Amino acid sequence: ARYLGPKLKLSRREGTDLFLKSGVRAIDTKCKIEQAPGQHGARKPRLSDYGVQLREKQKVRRIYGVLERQFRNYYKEAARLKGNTGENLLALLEGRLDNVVYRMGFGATRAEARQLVSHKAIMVNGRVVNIASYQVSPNDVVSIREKAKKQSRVKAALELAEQREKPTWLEVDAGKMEGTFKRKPERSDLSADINEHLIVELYSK
Amino acid sequence: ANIKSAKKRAIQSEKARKHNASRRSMMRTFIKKVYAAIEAGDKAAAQKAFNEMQPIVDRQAAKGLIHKNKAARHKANLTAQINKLA
Amino acid sequence: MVTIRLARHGAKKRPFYQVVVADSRNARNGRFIERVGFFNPIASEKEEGTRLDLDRIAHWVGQGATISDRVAALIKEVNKAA
Amino acid sequence: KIRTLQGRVVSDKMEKSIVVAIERFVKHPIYGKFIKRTTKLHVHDENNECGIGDVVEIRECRPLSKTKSWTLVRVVEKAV
RNA sequence: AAAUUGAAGAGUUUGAUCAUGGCUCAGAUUGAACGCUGGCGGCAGGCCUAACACAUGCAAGUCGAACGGUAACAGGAAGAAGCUUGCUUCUUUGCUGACGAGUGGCGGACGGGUGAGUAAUGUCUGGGAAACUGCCUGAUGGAGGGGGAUAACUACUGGAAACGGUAGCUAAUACCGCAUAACGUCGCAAGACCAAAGAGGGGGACCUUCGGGCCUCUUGCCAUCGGAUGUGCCCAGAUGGGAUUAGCUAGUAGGUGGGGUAACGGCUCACCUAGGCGACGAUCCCUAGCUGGUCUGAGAGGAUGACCAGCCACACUGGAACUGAGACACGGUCCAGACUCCUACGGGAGGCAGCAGUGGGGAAUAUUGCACAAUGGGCGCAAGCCUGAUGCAGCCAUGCCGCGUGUAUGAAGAAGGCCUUCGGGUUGUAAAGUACUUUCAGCGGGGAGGAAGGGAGUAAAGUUAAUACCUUUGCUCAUUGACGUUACCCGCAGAAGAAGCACCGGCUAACUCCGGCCAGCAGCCCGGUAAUACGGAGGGUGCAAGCGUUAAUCGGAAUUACUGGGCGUAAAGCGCACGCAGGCGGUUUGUUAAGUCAGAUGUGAAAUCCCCGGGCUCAACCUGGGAACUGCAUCUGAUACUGG
Repeated sequence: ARYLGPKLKLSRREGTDLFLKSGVRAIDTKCKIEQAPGQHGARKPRLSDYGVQLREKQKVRRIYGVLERQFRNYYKEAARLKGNTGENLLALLEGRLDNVVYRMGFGATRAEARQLVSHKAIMVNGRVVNIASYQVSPNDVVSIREKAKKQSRVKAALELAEQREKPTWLEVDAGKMEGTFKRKPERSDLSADINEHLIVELYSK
Repeated sequence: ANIKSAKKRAIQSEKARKHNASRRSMMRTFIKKVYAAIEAGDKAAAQKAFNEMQPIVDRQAAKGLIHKNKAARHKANLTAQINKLA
Repeated sequence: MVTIRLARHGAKKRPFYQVVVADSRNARNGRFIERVGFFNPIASEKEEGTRLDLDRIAHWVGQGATISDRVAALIKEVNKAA
Repeated sequence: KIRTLQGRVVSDKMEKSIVVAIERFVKHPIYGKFIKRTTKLHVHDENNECGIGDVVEIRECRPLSKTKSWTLVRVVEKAV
């Protein structure tokens, strides 16, 4: 129910950085990003339509660390909700608890953010929530527990996040080690190199 | 029977069967008397047998042996049959 | 006779009773005549767990319907709170 | 004011009874065509008032025999 | 406010093309099975086949406030003591707390199981009249006075047993008359007729024949008319296939009369009439429980009817009735049959398609568990007893959902493995090393909620002649949990206990090396000596506590085309015509309002589906409200079109 193997292999296969490493270096200094994994990585074959759709879906999944059953249920709920299916899907993906904890700055990677959440080190409205897929609603307050504020993991993650960009829908205080989920991000707030319509066409065929 | 209540119910049921059989045979005899008086064409004997039959029929209908509807049916049928003679 | 009782719906270890008017011979969760409320015994006191209509309950009691002991206690507490 | 039917008498050979055919216009549940459907009823006709072909008005009542549960109300058109 | 916002193609006939046409695939889904593998939890599901046969335990009892009672244990008791005189230990007493057996009342027709039969004696929808209805409930009345029995018991006695027989005794709210008798039954009427039962709590005095009568309250009893509920009955429409089944029917269709039922009715009988059903599929044959619903589909449809809920049928096979308000009765009765068992050989006993379980069949489906603590049920004034319903637990990855099997750093990129143009590349930050963390599992400590009640006390009110008893209402006290070591929380230790399956020629994401049309693969179109198709290795791809294969349904399949196809040559115009049933029908006026349309009412069970919220840490799941249930009937109108 988790991917534990090599991380940079996924970003090499997707041809794009998936932020699977903290950021102490550039990925170019740790692996051949422009080369696909394996013995036959130098070749690049012409992808089919199904190939491109599958590769975009896998890129999104590996970005958010979501397996196929949960992602299929996410698409089902997004197609159930009113509006455009793609932005609904991306909003449902961004609402996760481990995703927010990573974006909040308490995790260097979404894997260590998921470890922080699962290990009962993250609180939501004063209630310790240890579900990574926990849907965070607007106005929710996310904070590190008193016992886990002493970890150097959170400090390094805070620093690494300060060297990153700041999301518009997160009001975080690094001193109190707490943040607020103000609102769901609109389509224009997430990455622009993610084609949601490819996933919609892949799941609607 | 396997249950104690089933055995007691069988005993009570056969006792009540015998009691009800005696009562029903009495009522049937007293109605057959009226029917035979109807056959004979004797209107005085018919009314006598009807007057003897009515009380026990009402009583067995009241005691739960037969329904009030059955008693009313017997009374009405025999009355209409007696009125067809005199 | 006709009785007003609870039908234990809900999940395991989290019961949810529906106050139903039913002929007392049917099963608990079986055939009933009319549902006159509900009762959530594990309510968080933040929400409502006692929404049993007293109008139809009184109408049925006026017709000889019997009230079970739990429903009688529920009616007493609903009258006291309201 | 009483709920009733109307049909034509197709048989009167029996005594005190007639057979009335109630024709109805029903749409086919699949192909949408309006097809004719016939409902033949054993109707109680006391006085033997109805002949073959009369358009009669009938109503439902208690069972009067094994197959008769409808009775006659009046005759509208009389076999001509 | 929301609650139809919904529709994808590909491979394969040919040297090639277009068309036709079938086969196959990509999607969902399952009561699944098998193979490899397998950490935890929540919620659900779990004999689809042999309605095959069943060992064993339990699944329906309850009331002493109906009754005679006392056999058992607990007490009171009068009288006799071992005697270590305050332990008193046995002789007799229903005196009472209770209670075995027995009569009696209620319940065993509910609850639970299965889908054999049933193609309409059923189910669904919508109507109807000729009916009954225990317990619950409203109103009005009555509740008087007697008798004969009988179980238990006693004595004798027959049987291996099962179970009886005879004689005597006793009780009742058991049974039977009498009186009474109407807004009840019969009858137009006059009139005639029909019922009952007590028990319990307490008590001021008056009167007691020392049991108590007398007062009050509760409860029970009988009669009638209603309510509610349940059930019985009738009609219309709908509800599989076959014409290689076209005629069927004698109680058959109807009528009069008798009987019968709670009730209408050929329900039954006598007689009379000669009908009735059928091409709109009667009759016959095969299959089949029906529905809300479930799966699939854009929809229309197709398939289906496990769990949950309603209805029906069945209870070893066939038949039958008895009791009862209700049965022709799973754990009742009688008979017959098959089978199994006990036997003293004369006779007996039994029916898991109740809960576990066994043998068998099968590819395949679980424990001979805990508790009545909650809900419901039976009985009881109540306490309470019973409850394999039910609440839970055990087993199974069977499904859905959630979480974990670590995280960060980590190179000239170690070793080995594989490939190599022998330069190197890849496995690969992957590992090792370093720093950190401890969800879940393991050990220990705290700890909700499911719990309402019930009991004992007092106080108030009502009732009453009564400041008793009883009912209701406040408060006080001591308690009521199978789950259970609960959920949840806290502490400890250590990466420590936790990743596999399928695939890589195209469809279809994923490529190289090595070993001869053989071995083998294959869902549809490879292998005859450098095979991306066989087998192994490296690498990669997709899923992931699962992964594949098989079986099955729908989709794609517009491939049964109503929505939505065709027939010159691809499958398809009868050889031609006349013509009954049927289908359709020029044009105008009037009328009707059957089709059609509009509005309203009733109904369309709950659950499920969908929408907005709520509670479980999230989800699954549970749940509030709404929408929906596209249908049917009735009533009132419209008159353009179809019909008369």
